[PDB]
Amino acid sequence: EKLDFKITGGWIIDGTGAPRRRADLGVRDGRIAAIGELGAHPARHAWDASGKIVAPGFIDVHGHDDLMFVEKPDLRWKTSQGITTVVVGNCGVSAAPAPLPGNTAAALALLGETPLFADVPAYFAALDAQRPMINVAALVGHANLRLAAMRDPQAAPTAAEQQAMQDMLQAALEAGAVGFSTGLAYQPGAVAQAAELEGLARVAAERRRLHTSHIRNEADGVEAAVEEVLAIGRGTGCATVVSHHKCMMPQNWGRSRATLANIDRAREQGVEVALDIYPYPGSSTILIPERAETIDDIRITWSTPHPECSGEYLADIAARWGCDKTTAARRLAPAGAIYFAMDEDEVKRIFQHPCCMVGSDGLPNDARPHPRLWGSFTRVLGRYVREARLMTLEQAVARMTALPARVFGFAERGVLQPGAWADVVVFDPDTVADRATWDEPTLASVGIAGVLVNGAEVFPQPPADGRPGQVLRA
Ligand SMILES: CP(=O)(O)N[C@H](CCC(=O)O)C(=O)O
Ligand SMILES: [Zn+2]
Ligand SMILES: [Zn+2]
Repeated sequence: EKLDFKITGGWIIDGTGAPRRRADLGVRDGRIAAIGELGAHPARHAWDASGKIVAPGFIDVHGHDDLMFVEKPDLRWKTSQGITTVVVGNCGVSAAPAPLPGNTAAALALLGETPLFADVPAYFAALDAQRPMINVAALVGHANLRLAAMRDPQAAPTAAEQQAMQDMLQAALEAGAVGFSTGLAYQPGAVAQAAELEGLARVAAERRRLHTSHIRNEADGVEAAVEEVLAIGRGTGCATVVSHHKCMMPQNWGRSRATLANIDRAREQGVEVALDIYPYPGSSTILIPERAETIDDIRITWSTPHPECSGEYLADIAARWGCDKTTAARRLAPAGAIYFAMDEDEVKRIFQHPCCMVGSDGLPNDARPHPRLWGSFTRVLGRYVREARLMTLEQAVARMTALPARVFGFAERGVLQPGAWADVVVFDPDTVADRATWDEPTLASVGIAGVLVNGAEVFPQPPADGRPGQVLRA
């Protein structure tokens, strides 16, 4: 039978870590039909990958694009960097379930202004009706759970409220969620104690689902914070992921030696533990006034009362207004910012850990976003692999494909093998690179030649109508 698509003349890096090999790839009915010599095989569509690498589409394990499938459906910031699948609902905040009327959280604003969904089934129904550009897997946020179950989300939960959150989690998992996420460094999640988190972890563990976590503190208390979530995994057996692992502030640079060692002790004991990073020494989230006097070069990404301040340094704003930086930050609220507080050499060492995946952590709603939104994966390929030689291209591709699929349980994805879904990316290994900078954070990558999602082209030319992305129901 005629192939729907064929990619010939290139070198395949299938995600297994095996050395690249010269071979063609054929696609039929959304899946990889064959791999080998297809030069003379008839195909409806054909791509010449001569001089390029043909690999599995990249899986962004740390997305916050929950509401973008309806707000900004193009998802060009993903496809332009080779991403074919994204895991949303991270750091305790997700599209569903909806908070109780009146209950809110600063971190939720980062997802966008679209009213949140009632529950996971409602969210997935919306995605089924308006198919996403790329595949979407979803985690349920602990913040959402607390905001949906507690009339006072700043209190300790009653036995009934704890059970309510567990029941909501169970429902979400039955609906297809891949697990739940926590944002322990943010309200209301920070209020949670071990019993509350372990209770939710037991529900996920029972169904072989995940607990991805933005730990309690990533600065002075980073080691204890890692220990806290590892203790949960150890005691419940729940597969765990340490989100955007890092060490903030000069006095904490180098502590990854200790945190990674603890992570190793945990996985040696049988607990499934992984982590992810974005390739930059600056973080980005809501503007936190308490940081105004401890971190220099805080750059505003957005501000509701002062939208003219996006892209400006807090110090320059405060100087102009004639007030101290803390006062200026309070006047900018609600707002978001970028914090340059990590050691890039350490970021690289963390990425080298065998269980580290790539998570862009892009904030698509930001007026002047952190460039990781558009350049994370290509920065890894161009700067971490080609420029720094932190690992081979074959190893890096595995971290972006097969590893994520294994950690999140995505059957028939993350690898180029017959029968698997045809999520494919074709790129030039010598030119692939990010172009997004701190000043111009939305510049598209170079070196990405084409991207297929379930066998359909999404890059460089997006589909005219219905998009190829699928909801990855666990
Ligand atoms: C929305 P988020 O929780 O994924 N952003 C974190 C903030 C880390 C920090 O500065 O506390 C980051 O950029 O790593
Ligand atoms: Zn986070
Ligand atoms: Zn996040």
